[PDB]
Amino acid sequence: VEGEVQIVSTATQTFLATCINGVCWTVYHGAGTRTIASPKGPVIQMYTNVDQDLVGWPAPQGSRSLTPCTCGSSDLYLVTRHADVIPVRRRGDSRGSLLSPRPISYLKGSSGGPLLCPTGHAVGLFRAAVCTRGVAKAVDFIPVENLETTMR
Amino acid sequence: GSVVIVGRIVLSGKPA
Ligand SMILES: [Zn+2]
Repeated sequence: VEGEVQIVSTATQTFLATCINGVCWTVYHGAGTRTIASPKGPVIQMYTNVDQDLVGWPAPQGSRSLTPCTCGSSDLYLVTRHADVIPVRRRGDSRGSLLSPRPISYLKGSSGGPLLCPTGHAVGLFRAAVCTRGVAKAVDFIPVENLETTMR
Repeated sequence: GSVVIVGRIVLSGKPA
């Protein structure tokens, strides 16, 4: 069995990565310019984009890639590091509102995870939690078009 | 340092 989403970690931070189009993407604010561990040694990022908070390495072993969305649906579904799914309604190119706000912790450690459309296709990578008094009501993300362009 | 994979998630819920 292969996973499209991998739970990654650094010496100080744990978050997620998502394989899309053969690349293992994640958020620069978590990975930095780090190499990804491999049973043959460190593997370097294929892409590093500080501006977009995006970095990607070749997809690791035990993974399978996700297909980008092509239906332009605005009904998104965020998957957390605990496998929970959170319905998010898109509000724009890179922002969505949780249908049911949740404690910030509920979303902690999940940046880098996928924002899926009704078909399970990648809409974007969860970038950051937009919260008020500790309650995450919205989500910030990196649309797949960015990943796609970055791969060029 | 380096980023290490400590786990994985299968979207379809596929069991081994
Ligand atoms: Zn779609």
